[PDB]
Amino acid sequence: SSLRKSVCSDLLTLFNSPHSALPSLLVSGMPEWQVHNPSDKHLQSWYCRQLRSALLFHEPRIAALQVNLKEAYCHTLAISLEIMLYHDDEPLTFDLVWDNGGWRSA
Amino acid sequence: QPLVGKQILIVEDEQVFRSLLDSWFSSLGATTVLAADGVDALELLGGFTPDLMICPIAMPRMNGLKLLEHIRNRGDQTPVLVISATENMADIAKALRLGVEDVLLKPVKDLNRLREMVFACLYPSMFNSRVERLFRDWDAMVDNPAAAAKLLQELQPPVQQVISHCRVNYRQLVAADKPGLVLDIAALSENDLAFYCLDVTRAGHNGVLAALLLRALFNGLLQEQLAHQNQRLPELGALLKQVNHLLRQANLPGQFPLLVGYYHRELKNLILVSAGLNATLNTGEHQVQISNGVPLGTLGNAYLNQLSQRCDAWQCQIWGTGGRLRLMLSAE
Repeated sequence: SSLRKSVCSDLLTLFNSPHSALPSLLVSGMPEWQVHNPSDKHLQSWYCRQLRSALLFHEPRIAALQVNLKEAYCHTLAISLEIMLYHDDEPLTFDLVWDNGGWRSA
Repeated sequence: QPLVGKQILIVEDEQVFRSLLDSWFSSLGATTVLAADGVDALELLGGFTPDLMICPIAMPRMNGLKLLEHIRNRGDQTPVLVISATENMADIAKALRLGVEDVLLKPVKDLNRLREMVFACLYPSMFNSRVERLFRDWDAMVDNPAAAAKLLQELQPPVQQVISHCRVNYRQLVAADKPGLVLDIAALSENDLAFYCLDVTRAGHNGVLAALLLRALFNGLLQEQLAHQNQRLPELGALLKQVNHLLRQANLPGQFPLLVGYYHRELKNLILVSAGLNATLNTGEHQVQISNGVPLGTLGNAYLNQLSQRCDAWQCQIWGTGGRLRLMLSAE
């Protein structure tokens, strides 16, 4: 649908455009921290909590959002967004991976 | 008002944000103490131990992490919520090591919308503050629909009571579910009151959870609104808009048919708004049938324009798919 396509493109822009509204802490900080520091369950749960809040803050079309860190990508930070949009009966899952600079739609 | 008897230390160098935080916590019933910076905060902690301190990281004279490490190194278990514009992950890691409720992140503009984030962050601890048993804290409620439901039933108002010089009576007229149509009525002062009716069957488990959260925060949301106007002129549609953002931020998706009402016993004004519920109001003047089939949780912006009707005594049938109740009010 035209709706599911525009939300996805604009999410991608939030994670990659260098002058995103999303806090820099969440776009680049956390990935660059995980390369130099041992992983911590409290930091990872923190990251998902605030990333979820920031996306809800900056994408009014999302009605529900769950943010999880994907396990199998141990070599780099990988994020799974489970979105529900207003006025669309069907969940949208968007998977993002950090590598070579920014984020990529898997 | 779930924070009555509790002390909040608000540490904030920016006057606009400090006044916002002051209003939010005062409206929930807390005693708020204000500090301009980290040294002022530390000096004030010399006299009392709050149930919560809120502070940023960057601020004059002493930063938030040095203040946190200072009170932790001294032995205090004081709950600390951090709200920061930092860009340094080392700050985050240091705060979480030291022990915080959370580190929330700020936006550039629009500090108003942090309210839902803050309340949704803190609401577990508010529910648990009345659990004073880890089979009965908030998480056990989230993970046990049966326990959640029966606690909600246990909290329904009595069928007959006196609120703000008004006799208020209600009665469930159908039994569609375990809890079905739920109700809460509260004084706002000695002369006015407010109430809401929520159908908890449209979102299932999230509906019960929404009802427990709304019972704790509904009064405070109205108090915050009345506090910023000279004449007590409630705007119930602004309440619906805020409740919708609150449930969204609290991760409670679904459909929430919700009717809100307000009544002033001297002015004789009854104000109603309905998102997703039907109502039939009978007074001496007219019979008034209100309907709206669009519940909360289905629109980004849940604002609606309210109805108002002067009257001395009234009765109101409210129904949705979840059931039907009759609410009655007359002068005491």
